Amino acid sequence: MASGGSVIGVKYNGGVLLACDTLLSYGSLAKWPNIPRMKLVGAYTVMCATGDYADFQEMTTMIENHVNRQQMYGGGALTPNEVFCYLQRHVYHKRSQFEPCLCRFVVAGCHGGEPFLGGVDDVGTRWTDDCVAAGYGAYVALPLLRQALEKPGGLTREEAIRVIKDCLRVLFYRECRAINKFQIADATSDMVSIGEPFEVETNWEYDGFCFEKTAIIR
Amino acid sequence: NQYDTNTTTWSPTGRLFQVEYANEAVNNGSAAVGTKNKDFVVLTALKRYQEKVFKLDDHVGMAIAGLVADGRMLARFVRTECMNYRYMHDSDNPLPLIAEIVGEKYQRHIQFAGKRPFGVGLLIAGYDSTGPHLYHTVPSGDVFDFKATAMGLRSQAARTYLEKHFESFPDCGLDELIMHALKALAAATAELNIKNTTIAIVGKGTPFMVLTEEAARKYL
Repeated sequence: MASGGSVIGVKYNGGVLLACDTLLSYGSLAKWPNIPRMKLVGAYTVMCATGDYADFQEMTTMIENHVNRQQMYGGGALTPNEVFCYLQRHVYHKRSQFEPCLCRFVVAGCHGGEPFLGGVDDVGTRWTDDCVAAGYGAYVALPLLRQALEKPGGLTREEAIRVIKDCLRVLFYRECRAINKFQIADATSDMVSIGEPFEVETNWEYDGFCFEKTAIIR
Repeated sequence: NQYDTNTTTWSPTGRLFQVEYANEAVNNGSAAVGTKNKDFVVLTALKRYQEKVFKLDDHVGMAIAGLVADGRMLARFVRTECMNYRYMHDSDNPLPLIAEIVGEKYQRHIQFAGKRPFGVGLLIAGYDSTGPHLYHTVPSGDVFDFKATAMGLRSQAARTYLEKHFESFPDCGLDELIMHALKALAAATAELNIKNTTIAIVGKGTPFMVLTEEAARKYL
């Protein structure tokens, strides 16, 4: 029961960012620190999930195959919105058989210069929005992305990166089952691209963290 | 003729006879016509009150010729395919995929002993992300993609007229296109009016629709 932690995403002017770390855990064990968790689905779309990695693999396989087959047999290239709809129907169906997909998905993409971002949870709940997250992202990240998007006229690409990294840094600080190693995908100009892994700068040197002040007994 | 009872018997010259006979059921129904410009398709049909035009989803409908009980079956079938599709995808069943699956349903009824051919032709007209589309399906399972055609009785004449004019149809507006579809359907004949002629339209901006007797008065 290889399982993925937090995923986060944010829309900016011209596209959308999705980010996660490259770790699969098993309970508390950090088992694989070099797994690429994001999956390209078709021409415009990218998905990721928190939860059971086996259930993510199975569900994205099924989806990627529908999308590639539909395109190859004359039925055109499915869009983010269509992919998203099909995902939510299958999540729901499985819940309805009591054999759930124990994952929470975030889906992103760009078609017709309109960026998509939405979430689907394991009983089939779906929503779109300017910022979505799964895992401890929903508790730790969303308060920051939401504050950031309060500004009027929206976010530039660079301001969207800065705030994505601050969230990453807090996950790394406060989420147990994480690591300092992340990728970002960027949907923009009707195509998705996945970056190389990177690390964020952290702080550990405050005077209030020193040995004498944190000592339980003087 | 020893070779013309069942669908599962080739003849020594490589013909399927029962399949050609099902094809006569179409040549002997009432004429229907279809045509298309850059952004619409028009069906017209000469009713001989007989349902001859059905809507299959928001963006697609068809005219039939031949055995109506067969038409109604093919309609329950396409309607259920489009709904399924829109439930799964939230968008329109693409039209090439409708044509494929109709073609294949027909074909299965011409190769087994426990299935009868379908004795009904369709003109399928729709509109999706790749523009307007007019398909003809016949009982052999063939599926043509046309810029204009006609099926049913005396429908050769409709076909001849269309052959002189279709090259101009890319440029026409929705009103001349409708008229061309009527002069064609007229050529297959009592005269046309709002109690014996149907007009349906689909295209950009325009969910598939049969004109009421009011709107049709203008054209007729």
